[PDB]
Amino acid sequence: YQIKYENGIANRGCLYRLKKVMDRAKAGEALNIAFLGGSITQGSLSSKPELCYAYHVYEWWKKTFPQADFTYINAGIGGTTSQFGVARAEADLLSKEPDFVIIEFSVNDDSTEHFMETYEGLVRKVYTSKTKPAVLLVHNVFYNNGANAQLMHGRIARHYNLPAVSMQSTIYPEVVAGRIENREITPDDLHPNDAGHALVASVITYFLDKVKTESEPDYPAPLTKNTYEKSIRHQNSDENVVCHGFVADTSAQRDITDCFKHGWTASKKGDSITLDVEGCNISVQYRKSVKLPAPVAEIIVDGDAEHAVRLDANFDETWGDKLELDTILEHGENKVHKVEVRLTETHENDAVPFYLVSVIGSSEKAH
Repeated sequence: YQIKYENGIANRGCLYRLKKVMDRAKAGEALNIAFLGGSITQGSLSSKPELCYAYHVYEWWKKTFPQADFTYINAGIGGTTSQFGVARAEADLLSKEPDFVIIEFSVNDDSTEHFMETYEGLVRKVYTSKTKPAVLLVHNVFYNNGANAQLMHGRIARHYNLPAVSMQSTIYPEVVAGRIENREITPDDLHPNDAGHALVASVITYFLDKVKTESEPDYPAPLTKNTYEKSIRHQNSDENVVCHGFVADTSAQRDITDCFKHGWTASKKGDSITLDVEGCNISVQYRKSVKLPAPVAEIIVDGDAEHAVRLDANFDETWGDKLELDTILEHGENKVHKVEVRLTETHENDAVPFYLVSVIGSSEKAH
C-alpha cells in the first residue's frame, strides 16, 4: 500500500499555538502532551501501552526535541463521547495543565447536530482554558464502511481555525481499494492493532513534522447553541443528594479508566435517589453490564413520571461493560431540576447491582 499523507490534513488551521509549543520545546522547556478521546486514544487494541498512537505521538515530541522534558497525559476512556469529554475535561485533562491536546472523538460521537453541539462545548472549554493549549483534532474512521463524525467535527475545526488530521482520507482509501486487508490493521473494523496504531500515528507525525519545518484569530461566537460548554457532573460528593436505597460507592478510583466509581449502587426494587441538578440539559451515566442479568431503573425529571426514561443495565452487546450516557432533557428550561432514579426491575439471580455513575447538568456559557 501507499498512503497519500497530504490527504490526511483535513484542516491546516492556525498554527500559532502549535508553533509556540515547538519553540518552547526547542528552548528545552518542560511540556505536557495530552490526549482526550475514546478507546482508540486509551490504546485499544495495541499489544502494549507503548505501541498505541498516543504514545507514538508522545515519542515524536521526545525524539524531535531531546532537550525538552515531556509528560504523557492519556485521558482516553473507552466507549465514551465528547458529551462525557466536556463534563470530565476539568478533572481529567485541564487539571494536568496541558500544553498540547489531541481531541479524538470522531468514531465515538454519532454524526449528528447533538454531537456537533457537545464537541463545540468541549473545544471551547479546552481552547479557552488557563494554559491556552495547542489543540489538534484527530478523526479516526470505521473500516467496515468508511464512516465517521468528521462532517460535524470538521465544521467546528474550521469555525475555530484548528488543525485537524483524518484517517478517513488516508488509511480508509487504501482499505477500500483492497491494498490493506482490514484484519491486517484492525480485528473489529474500529480498534486498530499495533500495525494500525503505527499508521494512525504516522499520519499525525507527518503533519507535526510539516508544521515544525515550515497572531491568533479573534475568538468567535459559537456556531451551535453551545448549551454543553458548562457541564457539571453530580456524583456522590454532591451535598444536595438524598438516598432512599441507593448507596454511595466510596471506593478508590485507581485511574479514570476505572469508570464505575464515585457513584451509587442499588440491588432492590424500589431503591431510589433524588438529586437537584441545575441546567437546561440533563443526562445520566450508568453501567450497561455484560454480566447478566442486571436491574432496570427509570429516571424522572421534575415529576414528569408519565415520561420516565428506562435505564436498562442488561447490555445486549458483548465486547464489555459500557459506561452509558443518555440525554434525558435537552434545550429545556434553565433551572434547578429535580431528578429521581428508581429501580423498577430486579432478578433473584442478578450478577451485579445497578451502578448510577452521575447525573450531568449542562447550560450555555455566555459569549
